[PDB]
Amino acid sequence: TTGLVYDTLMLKHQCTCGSSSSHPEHAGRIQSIWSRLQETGLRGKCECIRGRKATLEELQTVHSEAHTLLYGTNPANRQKLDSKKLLGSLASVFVRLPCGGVGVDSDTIWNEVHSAGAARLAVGCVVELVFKVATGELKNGFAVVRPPGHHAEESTPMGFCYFNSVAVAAKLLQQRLSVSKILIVDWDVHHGNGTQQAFYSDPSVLYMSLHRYDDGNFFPGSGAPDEVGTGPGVGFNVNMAFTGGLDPPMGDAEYLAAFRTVVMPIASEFAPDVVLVSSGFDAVEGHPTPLGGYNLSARCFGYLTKQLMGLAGGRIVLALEGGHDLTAICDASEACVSALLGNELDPLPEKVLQQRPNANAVRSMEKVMEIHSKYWRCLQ
Ligand SMILES: O=C(NO)[C@]1(F)[C@H](c2ccccc2)[C@H]1c1ccc(-c2ncc(F)cn2)cc1
Ligand code: NA
Ligand SMILES: [Zn+2]
Ligand SMILES: [Zn+2]
Repeated sequence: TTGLVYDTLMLKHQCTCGSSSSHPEHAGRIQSIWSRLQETGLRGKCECIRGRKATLEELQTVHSEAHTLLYGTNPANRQKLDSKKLLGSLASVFVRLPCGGVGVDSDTIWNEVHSAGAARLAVGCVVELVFKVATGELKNGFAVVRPPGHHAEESTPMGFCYFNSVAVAAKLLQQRLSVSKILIVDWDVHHGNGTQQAFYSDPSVLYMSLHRYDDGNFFPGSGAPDEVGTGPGVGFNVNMAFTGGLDPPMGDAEYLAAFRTVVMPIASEFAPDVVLVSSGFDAVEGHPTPLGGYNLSARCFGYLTKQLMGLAGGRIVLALEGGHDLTAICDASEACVSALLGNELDPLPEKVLQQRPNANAVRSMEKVMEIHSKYWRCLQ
């Protein structure tokens, strides 16, 4: 049976200015996905679990103690709990934003009453779901959560992220069940800079990212194809970095190709016990630059899910990251759950199945395959 998780206290992460219309990562996002799964009957066919807030201890598997105190507590307990006096002056952190609200940098918001609780709830939800899949309690699942995580570095918050939920889920799986091999696939359009960092030296976790890279001119700017890992982790960080811009913009045929020639042969060789997916939906059409630029169809994500379900005995869990256009994220989310339930998938266009991938995608896929041919039997 297939699990879902969702909680309305994540709807309170909102800017103090009062109008969410100044901010792309908005409460409406998870809210609309949720009703789409309800009215299409997909939700009623899933186990809906009670999520919780993550502990500071759990958060500290990935993030510094300082960072966890800062972004994980309300003002009163922040001071009470910081007995080590790790934090400096809050005046050094908070900025005012153009919209009139309080920020942490030039565009990441902070609600001193609600953001800490919502962020820990995002991590806690994903953890619970993941642990249910790893222990045989469920087959698979989808985490409908916010704020997002994959940009959240050890002690630095960016791109509307504060705590890398997926990275935390992974560490706990290692620490508390000793899961020997985990795959993290990240298909959000942006590189998952945080996740890469959290496992760069760790060969028990394979991080595979499909993103728009463009000579590092696209947010966050990280994730180049030769960033292959360090130490024992060499080979176990794979950046399927697309380049050459929108000439043309990348689509279903380019991604399906990437999956066939790059992602799945490495995934299969690696042979993991649990697949985790940073499931962002900004690669779907309707996401103008810098938000996206690509022209994938929400349907395609159903098919990508189904390829990954073939790995790890079916032990797969997906967790929301980016995605903005409501129709786009709602269509894509429906596709993913639908695949996860074992349903027959809404078909792809005949033109798309027959299309050869554009030149820039082939140039991009070649670079990767030459770089990683050193580390994997399947590409040599
Ligand atoms: O998709 C994302 N991450 O995977 C984002 F970071 C954030 C987003 C998340 C969810 C909904 C809507 C948006 C979008 C994003 C993309 C680019 C920037 C950015 N920031 C600074 C800059 F100079 C250029 N681009 C910021 C946020
Ligand atoms: Na990515
Ligand atoms: Zn604001
Ligand atoms: Zn994104």
